[PDB]
Amino acid sequence: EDLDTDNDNIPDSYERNGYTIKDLIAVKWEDSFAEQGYKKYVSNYLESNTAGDPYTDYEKASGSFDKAIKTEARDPLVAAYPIVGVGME
Amino acid sequence: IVTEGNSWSDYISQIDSISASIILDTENESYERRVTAKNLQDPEDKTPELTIGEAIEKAFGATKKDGLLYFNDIPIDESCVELIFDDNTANKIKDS
Amino acid sequence: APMYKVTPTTNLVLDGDTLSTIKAQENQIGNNLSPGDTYPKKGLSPLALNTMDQFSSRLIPINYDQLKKLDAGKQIKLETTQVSGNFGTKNSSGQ
Ligand SMILES: [Ca+2]
Ligand SMILES: [Ca+2]
Repeated sequence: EDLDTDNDNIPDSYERNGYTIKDLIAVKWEDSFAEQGYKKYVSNYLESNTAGDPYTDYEKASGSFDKAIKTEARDPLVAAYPIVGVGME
Repeated sequence: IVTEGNSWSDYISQIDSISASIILDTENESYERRVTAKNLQDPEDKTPELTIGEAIEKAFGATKKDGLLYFNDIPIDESCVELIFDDNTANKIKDS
Repeated sequence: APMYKVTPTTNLVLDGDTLSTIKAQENQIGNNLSPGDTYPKKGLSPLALNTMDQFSSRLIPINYDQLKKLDAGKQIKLETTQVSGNFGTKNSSGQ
């Protein structure tokens, strides 16, 4: 309903069942939203950082972080994480 | 005015990733600009839509005379200047 | 538990003589060391400890009477005396 435990901007049942971010607020997911380009997100309702990266579930889902981060890291289950490496020539 | 602890490196990547680069190369002078684009995949990207003509008008401060943009007195309309793109932009612009 | 910014201190002993004790410099600091892991991780090569001053601009010297027995069939030993590292906590924001 409106109970929030991990203390982000997403309620418990929304994270448990499914939610999408529109107009900077979290709303329940309806299957008719898919054809507009929206995505279904599920997170952990007892943790503020489901993946463990610096950004919380709300920041990742709403795309409220560094705009250079790839759009496939906006779901809470995928971590924003670089794999920098070095090669010699 | 404080200029210590304010780095451009924090905004270089965030700006290059949501913008298109336009370079106007006049005689004995060069200009480079970044104009914000819009992502049509994301439904929550409310950035205003622009065409290349409006982007060129905004970036370099050109003023229309009879529907054709002039920089100061130099014609910059597509029929009076030479446009050069890379392979990706050429492919993305030939189909549109 | 993991240890961040591992900075061990080691001794080098030839026969009964401690040649030098060197603390890890910025070249030989491991940022991450999870339990059961190793630095460098398995599959990589060992890291070279070949400097003795604070800024890594001075090599480790040995005596002539030490090198003589070093090349005469005697080996050196390494003993770790202490290790200093860090641990992670959450601040007032959530980082
Ligand atoms: Ca929550
Ligand atoms: Ca959560």
